[PDB]
Amino acid sequence: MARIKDNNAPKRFNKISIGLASPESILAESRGEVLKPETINYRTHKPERDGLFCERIFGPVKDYECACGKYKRIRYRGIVCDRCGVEVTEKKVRRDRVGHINLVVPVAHIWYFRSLPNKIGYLLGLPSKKLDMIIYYERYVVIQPGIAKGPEGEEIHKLDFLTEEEYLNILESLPSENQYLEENDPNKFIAKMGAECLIDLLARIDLEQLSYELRHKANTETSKQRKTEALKRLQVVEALRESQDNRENNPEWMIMKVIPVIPPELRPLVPLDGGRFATSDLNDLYRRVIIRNNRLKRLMEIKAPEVILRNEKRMLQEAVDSLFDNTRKASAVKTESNRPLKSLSD
Amino acid sequence: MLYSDFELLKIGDTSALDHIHAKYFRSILWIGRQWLNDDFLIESLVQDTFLKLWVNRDKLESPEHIFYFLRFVMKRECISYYRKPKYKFHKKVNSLEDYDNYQDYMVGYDPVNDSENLDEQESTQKSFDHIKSILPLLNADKRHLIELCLKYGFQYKAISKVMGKGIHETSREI
Amino acid sequence: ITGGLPRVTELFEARNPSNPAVVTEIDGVVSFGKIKRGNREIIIESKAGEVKKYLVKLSNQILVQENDYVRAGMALSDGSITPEDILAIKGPSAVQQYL
Amino acid sequence: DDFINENDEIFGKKVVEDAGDSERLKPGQIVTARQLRDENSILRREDKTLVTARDAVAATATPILQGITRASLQTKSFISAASFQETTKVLNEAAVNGK
Amino acid sequence: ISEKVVREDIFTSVHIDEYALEVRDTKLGAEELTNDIPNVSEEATRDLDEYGMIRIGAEVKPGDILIGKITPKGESDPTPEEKLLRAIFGDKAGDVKD
Amino acid sequence: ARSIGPYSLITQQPLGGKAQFGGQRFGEMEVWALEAYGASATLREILTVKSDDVIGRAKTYESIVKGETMPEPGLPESFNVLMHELKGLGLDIRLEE
Ligand SMILES: [Zn+2]
Repeated sequence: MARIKDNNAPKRFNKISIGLASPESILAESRGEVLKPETINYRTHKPERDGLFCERIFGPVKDYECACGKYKRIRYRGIVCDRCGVEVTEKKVRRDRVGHINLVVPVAHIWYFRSLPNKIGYLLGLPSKKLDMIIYYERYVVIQPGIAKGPEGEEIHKLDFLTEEEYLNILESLPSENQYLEENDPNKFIAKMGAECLIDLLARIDLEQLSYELRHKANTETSKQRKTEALKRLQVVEALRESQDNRENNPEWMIMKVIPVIPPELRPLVPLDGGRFATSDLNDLYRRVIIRNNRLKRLMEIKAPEVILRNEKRMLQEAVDSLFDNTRKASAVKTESNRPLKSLSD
Repeated sequence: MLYSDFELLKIGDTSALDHIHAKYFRSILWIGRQWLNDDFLIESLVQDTFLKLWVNRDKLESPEHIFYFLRFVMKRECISYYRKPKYKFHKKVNSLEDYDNYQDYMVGYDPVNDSENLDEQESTQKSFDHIKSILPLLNADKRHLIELCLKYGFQYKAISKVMGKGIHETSREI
Repeated sequence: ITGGLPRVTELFEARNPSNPAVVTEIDGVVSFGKIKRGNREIIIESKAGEVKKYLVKLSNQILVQENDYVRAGMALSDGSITPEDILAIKGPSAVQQYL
Repeated sequence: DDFINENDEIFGKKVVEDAGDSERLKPGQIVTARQLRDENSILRREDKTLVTARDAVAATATPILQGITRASLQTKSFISAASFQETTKVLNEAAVNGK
Repeated sequence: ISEKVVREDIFTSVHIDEYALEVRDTKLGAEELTNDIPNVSEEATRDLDEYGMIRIGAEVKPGDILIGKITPKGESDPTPEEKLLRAIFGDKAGDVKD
Repeated sequence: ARSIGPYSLITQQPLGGKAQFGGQRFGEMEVWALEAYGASATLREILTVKSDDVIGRAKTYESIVKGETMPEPGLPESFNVLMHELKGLGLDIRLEE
């Protein structure tokens, strides 16, 4: 017979708006959380529970049939199940339903610190090399000097880069009561490494005050290069300010706490002749991200040393970078035949 | 007093692990690359080797022993992946990027198959509706037998206790 | 024949030629200054006193001489009259027509 | 066109240097002549310090010849620019600026 | 060119094509090669032998079956309704897909 | 020759190749020629109802068979694939009226 005449006509639109995506929006649009790095079970070749192809999150595979095959045919639309929780609807919903991964540690988005100009480092004011040192877990950066002094008593300034030895030494000289102080205490000494420091710094930022300060610095500088740098940072600051008028667009959303997962029909997994399978690289990249996140969560569960956590967090950042922009990496992820994987930006 | 890294590990000081890591990381990476070809899995196994050295730090006796431990453990981890069905299955899967312009001539479907499947579903539904319409014409006991058998499902035992007839009688009536 | 497509691409992309000839922008007397890092300095003092300094590679031939008076739009050295120099000197309609 | 529109918008307006005792105007704020006159009259009626303002300064610019590639990459539509070249850069700027 | 070329077989060639079918052991069951394949008229399986393989000398018109095959279809959990429907009507929809 | 046939499961567009019973490619230069001629309608049919408007192509086949008016085209599926990739890159793309 003829196709069912879907009366849901597409909603006409005249504009497209783009902006940074908040974690709240990613969670609100998502149907679930991908918890396993599996795609299909190797013994049954069926989508795995809570995996990248999960029928609980992304939709049924068969038309008007659930996973356990108890509810069938059009009579049972909208009934998910009592047993396998898989909605009885059209399989085409596997092209529109998305998922997410809740990262245990925030990971910076590669774009906003690799596609020049360096957006995060222009907002914070740090040069790109130091920002990379922050991101790849090599130095601590102080967000609030507090009452902490230097090793010889020198005043500690905001945005100071301290190694592990320096951080431990400074934490030693701190009073015992200061470590337990609330984050709103002006005297608390806060130093962070990785993407959490960037989150805190970009949250504490004030765009209007920063723009006025940069205009003042450009108007009262005797160096042409310093003026050029000031105006270049002013460009990005004013771009963010203009973005904040149309929608809500915050700098902290450049550091991602949730990783969205695209519908499985756009990252297929097909069976070929000879009994082999062929998968999209996006499945592999999501697998790497999930594996790193799960390993980091387990390591924190057992109170691992502070070098294993650092290595795992840096590896997780690298995995997310490979997922988004593989070519921009210094050492792009490659197959055994030395062919770089294809990411979302590729 | 500048103790050697062996006694730092024995004491329970975490910076010791930083020392052994910074010293033997590349050697263990080479050891892993000798046995496997996946850098991701090799890095995972290196992290596991160092963490398990830290966990078994109460079993070392010599400064060189530490190194030996690392190497030993890391090797066996690689070896275990020769047996894991998950790893074999995931390494038996190619990448669609290996076929140039795979989106043009591969991963295809025909809507005729979907329409035929829906038509078959409609045929089955019509047959079941015919059966449901026939049901009221039957004797009341045999109608309730079928109705129960369609909402619990050919459960001769639980139906027999529900009814009063035995397993044999209930099966015969069904 | 094939030396035409790269030229069209260079012109359409507003690319400077491989030999950008320095062109004087004001009318005045030309003088030769001190040589700086292998590049001769040409100092042009205008009728009203405006002083403009240009750098010309010594390897490139110098068309103008010392104690000479030149008008705007004249090349001080051998090369191709670059489109942006034409824009700066003769105007936007002139550069459009030249292009 | 944007340059002309901005110059026309700022034409006839004034930038406040000192807000005085006015609770509605702030230093660095651009307001129209009528609004400034009304605020000054209101302050005078209240025997408060008058607001001092200076004439807005129009920006100065020169015509520039751009290559076809750069002109295509600098279009006002980010969909058009992202489908030609440097997709990551265009999408980054579009997201940061909320185009 | 003249029609004599076609008349005298001057520029006539022979081109051979090879079509290969794999029947493997899948989880749902071992796929079989047979001339009895569901929902196809008896005319379209006239030239096939016992192993569902076209005879030597047949004319391969477009759309004819060369190597007929049945793959075990996807029986889900046998819901009671399906059990009764098969019990009364029969196994008309035997578990085999073309 | 192809009227309708197999489509892709990713892009929802006709496949490519005689063996795959695919359709011909109307590339960028063909679109440029169509724009130069000024054919909005032909370009629109080529973009939406002949390639990847999943509902639109079925409705158009039915309308040609039944003689009725042509359906109103909808959003192409490749645009939705693009939007999902952009959302997977962490960009909030919003279509507004
Ligand atoms: Zn179910």
